[PDB]
Amino acid sequence: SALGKLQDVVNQNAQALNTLVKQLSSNFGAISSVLNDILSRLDPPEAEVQIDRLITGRLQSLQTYVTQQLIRAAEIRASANLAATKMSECVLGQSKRVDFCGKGYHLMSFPQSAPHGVVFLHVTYVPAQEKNFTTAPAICHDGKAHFPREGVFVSNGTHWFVTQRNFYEPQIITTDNTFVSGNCDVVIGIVNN
Amino acid sequence: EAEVQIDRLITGRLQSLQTYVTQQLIRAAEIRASANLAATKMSECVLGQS
Amino acid sequence: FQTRAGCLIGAEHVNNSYECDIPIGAGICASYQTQSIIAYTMSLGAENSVAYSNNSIAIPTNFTISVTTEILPVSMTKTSVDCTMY
Amino acid sequence: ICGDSTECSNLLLQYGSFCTQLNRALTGIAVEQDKNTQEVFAQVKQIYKTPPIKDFGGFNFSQILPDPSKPSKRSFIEDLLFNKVFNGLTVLPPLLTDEMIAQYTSALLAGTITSGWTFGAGAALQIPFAMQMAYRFNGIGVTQNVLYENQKLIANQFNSAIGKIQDSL
Amino acid sequence: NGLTGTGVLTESNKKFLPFQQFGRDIADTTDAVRDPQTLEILDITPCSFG
Ligand SMILES: *[C@@H]1O[C@H](CO)[C@@H](O[C@@H]2O[C@H](CO)[C@@H](O)[C@H](O)[C@H]2NC(C)=O)[C@H](O)[C@H]1NC(C)=O
Ligand SMILES: *[C@@H]1O[C@H](CO)[C@@H](O[C@@H]2O[C@H](CO)[C@@H](O)[C@H](O)[C@H]2NC(C)=O)[C@H](O)[C@H]1NC(C)=O
Ligand SMILES: *[C@@H]1O[C@H](CO)[C@@H](O[C@@H]2O[C@H](CO)[C@@H](O)[C@H](O)[C@H]2NC(C)=O)[C@H](O)[C@H]1NC(C)=O
Ligand SMILES: *[C@@H]1O[C@H](CO)[C@@H](O[C@@H]2O[C@H](CO)[C@@H](O)[C@H](O)[C@H]2NC(C)=O)[C@H](O)[C@H]1NC(C)=O
Ligand SMILES: *[C@@H]1O[C@H](CO)[C@@H](O[C@@H]2O[C@H](CO)[C@@H](O)[C@H](O)[C@H]2NC(C)=O)[C@H](O)[C@H]1NC(C)=O
Ligand SMILES: *[C@@H]1O[C@H](CO)[C@@H](O[C@@H]2O[C@H](CO)[C@@H](O)[C@H](O)[C@H]2NC(C)=O)[C@H](O)[C@H]1NC(C)=O
Ligand SMILES: *[C@@H]1O[C@H](CO)[C@@H](O)[C@H](O)[C@H]1NC(C)=O
Repeated sequence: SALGKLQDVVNQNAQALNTLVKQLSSNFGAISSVLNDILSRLDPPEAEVQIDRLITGRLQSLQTYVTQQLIRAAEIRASANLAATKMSECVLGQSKRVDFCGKGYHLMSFPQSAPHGVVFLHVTYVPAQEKNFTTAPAICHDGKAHFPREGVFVSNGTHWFVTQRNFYEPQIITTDNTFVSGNCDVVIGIVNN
Repeated sequence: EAEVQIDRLITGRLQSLQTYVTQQLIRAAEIRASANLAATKMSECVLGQS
Repeated sequence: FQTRAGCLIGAEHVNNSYECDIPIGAGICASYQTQSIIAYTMSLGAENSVAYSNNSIAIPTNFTISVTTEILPVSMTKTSVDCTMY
Repeated sequence: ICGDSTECSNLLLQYGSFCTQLNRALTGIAVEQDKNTQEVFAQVKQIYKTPPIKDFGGFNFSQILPDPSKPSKRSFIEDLLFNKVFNGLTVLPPLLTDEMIAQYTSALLAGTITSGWTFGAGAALQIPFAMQMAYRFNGIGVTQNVLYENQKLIANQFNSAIGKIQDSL
Repeated sequence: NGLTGTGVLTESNKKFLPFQQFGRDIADTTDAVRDPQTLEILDITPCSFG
């Protein structure tokens, strides 16, 4: 209190109907553009030759209009199929397809009706205020390599924590958030802790 | 006498130009769908893991 | 001013790069600044080096909730023409 | 239709507005060709650059990263691709040059080598490349130790398979 | 000689065959000519438009 993608369809269709209406005032090489003024001041044998040029021109006008409507309806159908797919995948579910339902991690969507269309309101999560840390692939302890179950090992400069990858929430490294696999002599970048 | 002969050329050349313009609309509608698929692959395979 | 799109008269060629406003072509755009009409090479965006190293990581400490709109045409006007009466 | 002759041009006026429609159609399809390119390639806000010292865990991206001594600052493989493929008629140039599009793809490629998938959702957050590779292995259901214990083999296979695209093209 | 058109004539770097009187390209437009007194061939270029 924007909608140009909907105003474009309205404008293109009115602009085609106006051209179709206005081609009804060309002679196409006849004496008059109005059929009654050929019928009133001519007799059938010579009215016919003038009427045929008007028929030829107006038929071609009409055919051009119908072909360009058929090409434009096929573009509107692709749009409506995409909007049906967004209604199923963004309003009736949560999507993982990147950029399909807005920019960021999709949370939910709400539909709204428009004059010949639909407006989706996409709610997304956008991470903010990032900080720097030191990382390591694995920890070495007792000659064993430890990997995080779900997260990353981070250091604040002096201490090592595990955190989830999208929100900073540091916790102690225990045998409940890690698992073991192998020795600490094969992986490139193990640190001791 | 040249009007009747010029009109025969005008009609033919108009027909040929309009055939050219129809087939370009039909070929552009196909390039458009390919570019729409390329834009989805750039989002879903390059900026994500599908 | 001579572009690759043709010859352009009535616009000053500045040296800075803005976002594209009116597309001229072959990389040139025009805009009404300050009061006059100027023509420039468009800019793609601001530059950014990422502090990449082999033991550094960036982790976010907050978030925002974003809501954005998306508009789609579904339908058009149903029209008929009687071919004979036309 | 007429070729600069007033006799034909006056007869043509009797056909109405067919030739304003044809031009409208061709203009409408010449604008959407630039709209087509804008939506494939302008998928970044920033132009990201890659670091000068490039140690990505054994992975080698040198045949797909931009080359300054080349034409238009293209990558080595973008060159093999650009080498393999009057009377009222004109051809209009595209709005984005080829230099601009190669700039866009190098920004996408430096964003992904360096931040993973984070730059397509917000601000780019750097992560070491092998830890990103381990996240991607998690995404297909393999554990992370399988990447970290096979790092050199996985990197050699990747380098040797990028080397074959270049031959086949 | 009967070759009729309009445009701008420049001097060229072609070499006809002694019996050849004018040249044309793909799409069959005349793009060269020989003039019947100097025996020199001239390039033909359409006059700028846009
Ligand atoms: C993480 O650390 C890096 C490197 O220390 C920071 O990168 C800085 O980026 C600015 C760009 O404005 C450069 O001018 C500095 O030279 C860089 N190094 C510094 C400041 O030491 C980066 O900003 C840090 N990231 C965060 C989120 O704080
Ligand atoms: C890294 O984090 C650790 C733990 O959060 C910090 O160590 C604690 O710091 C507080 C500061 O008030 C002390 O009271 C505690 O005794 C410290 N040890 C603990 C909790 O075991 C450490 O200071 C942080 N390092 C940096 C560089 O910020
Ligand atoms: C990550 O990169 C750093 C710096 O580029 C590496 O540190 C170098 O390590 C080698 C051998 O370990 C030393 O000879 C160099 O002197 C180090 N450089 C500096 C500036 O101290 C590190 O080894 C790399 N690998 C990791 C951290 O796994
Ligand atoms: C981490 O600690 C281990 C010991 O737990 C260190 O391993 C020793 O390394 C030295 C030099 O390579 C050897 O001479 C010793 O025989 C090793 N001892 C054991 C028990 O393995 C390792 O060097 C430490 N690394 C770091 C980076 O602190
Ligand atoms: C990445 O791979 C390329 C191969 O495409 C390496 O560059 C070439 O290596 C050969 C062998 O030494 C040299 O003869 C060429 O002069 C190199 N440069 C070219 C072909 O431009 C490159 O060294 C590899 N990167 C690393 C870090 O090993
Ligand atoms: C056409 O006739 C003229 C003379 O009427 C010729 O002109 C001569 O050309 C030679 C070059 O071969 C010159 O050396 C003479 O000075 C010219 N004389 C004059 C009076 O112009 C011309 O060569 C003839 N060309 C043809 C093809 O017949
Ligand atoms: C634009 O910058 C170039 C720098 O190479 C300079 O030569 C040119 O004179 C500048 N033009 C204007 C109008 O400032």
